[PDB]
Amino acid sequence: FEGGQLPLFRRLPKRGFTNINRKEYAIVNLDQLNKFEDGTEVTPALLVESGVVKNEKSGIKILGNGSLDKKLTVKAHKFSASAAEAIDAKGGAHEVI
Amino acid sequence: ENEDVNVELSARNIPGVQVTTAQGLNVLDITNADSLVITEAAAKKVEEVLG
Amino acid sequence: ASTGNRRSHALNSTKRRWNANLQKVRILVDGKPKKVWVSARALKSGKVTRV
Amino acid sequence: HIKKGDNVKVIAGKDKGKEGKVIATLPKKDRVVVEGVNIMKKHQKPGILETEAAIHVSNVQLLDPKTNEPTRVGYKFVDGKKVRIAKKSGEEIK
RNA sequence: GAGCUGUAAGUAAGCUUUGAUCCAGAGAUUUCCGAAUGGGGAAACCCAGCAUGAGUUAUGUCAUGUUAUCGAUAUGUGAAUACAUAGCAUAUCAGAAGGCACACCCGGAGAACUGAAACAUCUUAGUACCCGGAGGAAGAGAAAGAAAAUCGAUUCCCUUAGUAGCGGCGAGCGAAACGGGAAGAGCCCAAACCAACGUUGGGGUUGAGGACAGGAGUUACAAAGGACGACAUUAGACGAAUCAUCUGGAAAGAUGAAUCAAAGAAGGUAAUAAUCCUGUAGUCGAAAAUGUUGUCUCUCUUAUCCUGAGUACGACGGAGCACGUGAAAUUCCGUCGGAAUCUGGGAGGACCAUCUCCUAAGGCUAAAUACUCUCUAGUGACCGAUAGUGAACAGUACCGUGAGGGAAAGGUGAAAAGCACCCCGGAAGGGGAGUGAAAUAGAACCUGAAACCGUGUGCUUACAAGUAGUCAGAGCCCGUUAAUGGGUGAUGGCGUGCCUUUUGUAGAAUGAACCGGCGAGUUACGAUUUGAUGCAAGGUU
RNA sequence: GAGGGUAGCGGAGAAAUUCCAAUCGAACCUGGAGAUAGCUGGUUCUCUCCGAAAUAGCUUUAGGGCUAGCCUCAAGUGAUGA
RNA sequence: GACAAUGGUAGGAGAGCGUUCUAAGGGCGUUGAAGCAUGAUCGUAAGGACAUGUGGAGCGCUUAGAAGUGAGAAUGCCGGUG
RNA sequence: GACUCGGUGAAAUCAUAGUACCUGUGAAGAUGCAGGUUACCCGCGACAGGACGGAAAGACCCCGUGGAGCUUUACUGUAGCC
Ligand SMILES: [K+]
Ligand SMILES: [K+]
Ligand SMILES: [Mg+2]
Ligand SMILES: [Mg+2]
Ligand SMILES: [Mg+2]
Ligand SMILES: [Mg+2]
Ligand SMILES: [Mg+2]
Ligand SMILES: [Mg+2]
Ligand SMILES: [Mg+2]
Ligand SMILES: [Mg+2]
Ligand SMILES: [Mg+2]
Ligand SMILES: [Mg+2]
Ligand SMILES: [Mg+2]
Ligand SMILES: [Mg+2]
Ligand SMILES: [Mg+2]
Ligand SMILES: [Mg+2]
Ligand SMILES: [Mg+2]
Ligand SMILES: [Mg+2]
Ligand SMILES: [Mg+2]
Ligand SMILES: [Mg+2]
Ligand SMILES: [Mg+2]
Ligand SMILES: [Mg+2]
Ligand SMILES: [Mg+2]
Ligand SMILES: [Mg+2]
Ligand SMILES: [Mg+2]
Ligand SMILES: [Mg+2]
Ligand SMILES: [Mg+2]
Ligand SMILES: [Mg+2]
Ligand SMILES: [Mg+2]
Ligand SMILES: [Mg+2]
Ligand SMILES: [Mg+2]
Ligand SMILES: [Mg+2]
Ligand SMILES: [Mg+2]
Ligand SMILES: [Mg+2]
Ligand SMILES: [Mg+2]
Ligand SMILES: [Mg+2]
Ligand SMILES: [Mg+2]
Ligand SMILES: [Mg+2]
Ligand SMILES: [Mg+2]
Ligand SMILES: [Mg+2]
Ligand SMILES: [Mg+2]
Ligand SMILES: [Mg+2]
Ligand SMILES: [Mg+2]
Ligand SMILES: [Mg+2]
Ligand SMILES: [Mg+2]
Ligand SMILES: [Mg+2]
Ligand SMILES: [Mg+2]
Ligand SMILES: [Mg+2]
Ligand SMILES: [Mg+2]
Ligand SMILES: [Mg+2]
Ligand SMILES: [Mg+2]
Ligand SMILES: [Mg+2]
Ligand SMILES: [Mg+2]
Ligand SMILES: [Mg+2]
Ligand SMILES: [Mg+2]
Ligand SMILES: [Mg+2]
Ligand SMILES: [Mg+2]
Ligand SMILES: [Mg+2]
Ligand SMILES: [Mg+2]
Ligand SMILES: [Mg+2]
Ligand SMILES: [Mg+2]
Ligand SMILES: [Mg+2]
Ligand SMILES: [Mg+2]
Ligand SMILES: [Mg+2]
Ligand SMILES: [Mg+2]
Ligand SMILES: [Mg+2]
Ligand SMILES: [Mg+2]
Ligand SMILES: [Mg+2]
Ligand SMILES: [Mg+2]
Ligand SMILES: [Mg+2]
Ligand SMILES: [Mg+2]
Repeated sequence: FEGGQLPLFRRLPKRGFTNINRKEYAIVNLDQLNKFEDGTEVTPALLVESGVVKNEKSGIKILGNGSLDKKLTVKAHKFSASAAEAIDAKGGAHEVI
Repeated sequence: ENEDVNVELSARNIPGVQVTTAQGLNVLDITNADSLVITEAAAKKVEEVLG
Repeated sequence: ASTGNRRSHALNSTKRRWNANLQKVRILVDGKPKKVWVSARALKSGKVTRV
Repeated sequence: HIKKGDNVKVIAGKDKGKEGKVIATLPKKDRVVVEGVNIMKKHQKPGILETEAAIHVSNVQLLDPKTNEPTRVGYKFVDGKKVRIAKKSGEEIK
C-alpha cells in the first residue's frame, strides 16, 4: 500500500500467458557425464540411480556445459547440438529415446 | 540385544539402574548413566546399526 | 418452491422465491375425489389424472 | 488387622514402648484407643476427667505369640476361614 | 467380617458374629406436576363420566380401573341422493406427540458490523442465529468416472500448491487429477421372458449384459431361533522386608547395624518411611446380569426382444461448482417446450468430426473419518483461593415485570485435649488457674506486609515565608555487620514533585486520596534475514 | 376500579419527535462480538555504545500512509570523504 | 603502560540482574525451611549476603532448559484504610 | 435551622505540603520562580476575592475518507402496482 498513490503493481501492465502444455526437461551437462567409466551406456535409469537426476520431469536433455573426457553411449530424450557434437567427437555415440 | 524380560525384571527396582535394548539406545539414557554395561551381542548389533 | 436471487443490472442481490404453477383441480386422491393444489407440470406429466 | 482385646505395643508417639489392650476401634478414622496410652485431661464442667484419646492404628503393632516381639500379621485359610498369623513366627494369633 | 442408625456433633431408644452397617448383580415399591393424554387450569391444583367394590336404611364420602387428539385394524349404522360416498357410533392396537451435550452430522432458511484504508459488484459468509431430521457416527459410494500409459466404488491423511485458475483482474478467493498412505466389499431391483389366478410367484441385473437358443448368512448381499464354550465388565482376596540410639511434644530426620525388591508408583502416620498403615509388582476370584465372541446348530443356495420418458436435453430466470456468464464445459431448481432406443445414448472445459473412455434418468452397502454431556484408568517444565470453573465453602445470595444478569466467602491443633475452678462485670470482655510443644494456636483461631490509628520519649521547635530535600555545620543523645560509626539538628548555600503530551509544562494542560494485589508484543502456521550445526553436487523427507 | 388487546423494519399518538417499566430521531435482554476505532489513554528490571527527524515527492491527502532524506547494526570495497 | 573516547529524546546495537517452573549434579532444614521484621553489610546497576527477632516445614546452590518473568500512573479492576 | 452541651455520625474532594503580599518573570493572568515588603504558635464564629475552586474526557467550533434520524428532480436498489 502506497497511501493512496496508485500502487506499483497497478500502474504496470500485465504481460504474457502460461502454456498449459509447457514441457520442462531434466538437464544433464557434459561435466556430469564424466563420473561414468569409459564404455558406459548412459540411460535415464542409470542417471537416476547414480544421483545425477533427482526428478526426471518431461524427460532428460543433455546440454553442452563442461568438458567430456570419457567415451560413452548416451540414450536421452533430447540433446543440445554441442552435446551431440562433443559426445560423438570423444569417440562415443548418442541416441534419442 | 533384544528385549530380555528377566534382566529387565531383575534390574527394574534398583534406583540408578536402567535397562534398554540396542535398538532403544537414546542420548538422554546414555548421557545420564555413569557407566554402560552391554553384552557382546548387543555391542555387535549397535556397531552394525550405527556403523 | 426454491429460493434464489433477483439480480439488478448492477448485480445487487435480493432474495426471492420461485413458486410452482399450482392449479386447484380434483384428482381422486386415494380413491376419493378431492380438490387439491397440483402443479401444471405435474398435470402435463400424466402421473395425476383429474376427475 | 488390629482388633478389640488385642495386646499391642506402641511403636510411635509419647508412650512408645508401652503395651496395652485395644479398648476401642474407630475403623472410619483408622484410630484405636489403647488402655493406658495417650491420656488426656479434659475439663468437665458439671472436674478434670483423665481418659484415653485415640491414636492412629499405624502407631501400634501386635506382639508375636512365640518371641513376644512386634510382628506384622498375614492371613491364611484353614477350612474356609481367614485366620491372622504372625509374620515373624507364623503361629496363629488369638 | 465388627461395628452401625447419612452429612453430622448430641443424647434418647435400639440393631448386630442366629453376620448388622457397608459393596456389587438382579428384583419389589416408586405420591404429585410435567409431552401430560377424562375436562379445566394462574405446573405440582380444581372438577367429572362410566364400570367394579367398601361403607350407609339411604344420600353425602371413599377405593380401584377406565375415559385426549391424530393415526391403524374391523363391526355396524347412515346424509344431501336412487345406488353410493362423506359422515356418525363401537370394539381392538398402542404407531406418533415430548426431551436432549441434541457437541459431531444431513437438510430448510439465512444477516450485519467488518475488509476493500469511502462504497454499490465483491468480502465478512453460506459464517452467526432460527427451523426440521437422525445416528453412534452421519454423509458418500460400486463409473453415462479419472485420463491420454492406463487405472478401476466411496471416504479420510500427506503432497500437488498458495500452483492452475477466479477476481471493481481490486481487496481478496483458490482447486483437481497424477504420486505416497489409512481402510477395503461388493450388491439388490425395474424390463424382456415363463408358471398360474392386471396380480403373484420364477427369471435377470450389464460396456455390451440379459431374455430367447459342498458354499453363503442376519455389518449390505433373505430371515428368525437354540446348545456348549471362551473372554471381558459390573463386588473383592492374598501380597516381601527394621531394629536401636540422639534431638525432640512426636522420628519417618541424624547416627549405627540389618533386610526386601517381578514390589524404590503414590498417599497416610505427631517432622522427610521400599521394610508402621493403605497400597505397589505379581497372583487369585463371580451367585447374578450385561456384553463381544468361537464352534455346533439353524437357515438359503447349487442383436430376434429387453436394458429406468415428461426423462435426458433446450430457452428464459436463478443457484451450486475455486470460478463474479465469461471461450464456461460439468451439477441442481422454477416456468415453458421436449429426444434417441445398440446402426442407441453420455463425457473427454464452447462447438464440430475422428478417436478414447463410459453406459444416466431405481435402490442398498461395513472400514478407514468427525465429536465428548458422559463412564473407567491415567497423564501434565497446567492453577494454587484477586489464581484455577461463575462456583474448592453457587447458577445460590442479590438485582430485574420479564427474558436475563450474577457475587462474596478455604487454613485452630498431632490429638478437642475447645480453657474445670477463682476474681471484676447484668452481660460482653477480661486477669489468673489449667490443656497444649506453642493460647500474640482460644474459634473474627497458620503466617500476619503496607496504608491507617494509638501509648512512651532521645534530639528538636512559638520573629518565622517554605516542592520539604541536598551540601556545609556546631550542640546534645547514643554505640555498630567497627566502619575516616548511629540519632537529632541551631544556623548558612543551592533548590518551582512525578507521569503524559508538547515548539515549549512549576504549570492555572492530563492523570494519580493512600496502601496492597491484579493489570499490556503472545502463540500457531507461512515468509525473509542473521547466528549455530550436520552433510555437500547434493541436502531433506 | 377490575378484566383484556395492540410490540420495536413495530405499536400508540386532539401531533409534543409524544409515550411504549425513572434518559426513545427508534425500548430492553442475549448472541454475531475481542464489531471497527488512520483517535485518546496506558505499556512493568538495569547498565554499556551509537543516536535522529519534524524535510521532498505522491496521496478523497493534510495530526494517516508510502518511497527518498537523516539514525543504527553487520559485512564488503578502498581514496572515492573533509 | 600509554594514548583516545564515554550529555542525550524517538530509535538501533550489546551485556547483565531478579521471579516461577523443569532436568542433572551437589547441598540445607524441628540443633528451625519459606515468608515477615530490624540492622551501622557487599557489588558499577538491576541486585546479593550475614546477624538477630518472629515463624513452624519446606528451601537454596551449579549448569542448562522453558516462561502467565519485573508496574507508579491506563477518570485502570478488586480489597482495605484515610 | 445556624450557635453552646450530651447521644449518634456521613459526603463530594484529595501528587506530597511547614500553603503571605507587591512589582516582575514565565506556556504571554504565580502560595510554590526573582527582588523586596510583611508576618510569634494553636483554635472558634463569620465572608466569598483566589486556589484558572468541585461536579460532567465542551453541548459551541473544527477535525474523523466516525454514526444516526430526516429530505430530494444524488446513485443503486426494492415492497407494491400497471
Ligand atoms: K505410623
Ligand atoms: K482543562
Ligand atoms: Mg403427570
Ligand atoms: Mg391430568
Ligand atoms: Mg390440562
Ligand atoms: Mg396407539
Ligand atoms: Mg398410543
Ligand atoms: Mg436427540
Ligand atoms: Mg437431533
Ligand atoms: Mg470499508
Ligand atoms: Mg434443528
Ligand atoms: Mg434436530
Ligand atoms: Mg493386603
Ligand atoms: Mg506390607
Ligand atoms: Mg525409629
Ligand atoms: Mg441403466
Ligand atoms: Mg453458479
Ligand atoms: Mg457448474
Ligand atoms: Mg463453467
Ligand atoms: Mg450434458
Ligand atoms: Mg492466601
Ligand atoms: Mg474464584
Ligand atoms: Mg482464656
Ligand atoms: Mg479470663
Ligand atoms: Mg483466664
Ligand atoms: Mg487461654
Ligand atoms: Mg506469635
Ligand atoms: Mg493469625
Ligand atoms: Mg523582626
Ligand atoms: Mg525562636
Ligand atoms: Mg510561608
Ligand atoms: Mg533558596
Ligand atoms: Mg518532541
Ligand atoms: Mg500548544
Ligand atoms: Mg505540579
Ligand atoms: Mg497550583
Ligand atoms: Mg487530554
Ligand atoms: Mg485527578
Ligand atoms: Mg494502586
Ligand atoms: Mg506484532
Ligand atoms: Mg414483544
Ligand atoms: Mg399523548
Ligand atoms: Mg424527547
Ligand atoms: Mg420539532
Ligand atoms: Mg420513560
Ligand atoms: Mg464477527
Ligand atoms: Mg472492542
Ligand atoms: Mg554521542
Ligand atoms: Mg512539518
Ligand atoms: Mg485519488
Ligand atoms: Mg551515553
Ligand atoms: Mg562528555
Ligand atoms: Mg533492540
Ligand atoms: Mg540480557
Ligand atoms: Mg536472570
Ligand atoms: Mg517458593
Ligand atoms: Mg506479568
Ligand atoms: Mg492507579
Ligand atoms: Mg474513604
Ligand atoms: Mg434558630
Ligand atoms: Mg453535638
Ligand atoms: Mg520554564
Ligand atoms: Mg513576559
Ligand atoms: Mg503576583
Ligand atoms: Mg520569594
Ligand atoms: Mg475557620
Ligand atoms: Mg472564595
Ligand atoms: Mg473548574
Ligand atoms: Mg473532549
Ligand atoms: Mg463530545
Ligand atoms: Mg464555548
